[PDB]
Amino acid sequence: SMENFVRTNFNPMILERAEKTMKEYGENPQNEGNKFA
Repeated sequence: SMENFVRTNFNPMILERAEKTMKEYGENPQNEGNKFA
């Protein structure tokens, strides 16, 4: 998983913020791995 990678490297508050601005975008963290990085 490209999504799983992202959990390790990035801290709490960015992980949180990243998914938020990703649902706004219209897509879930799973469907887009490289775009979540």
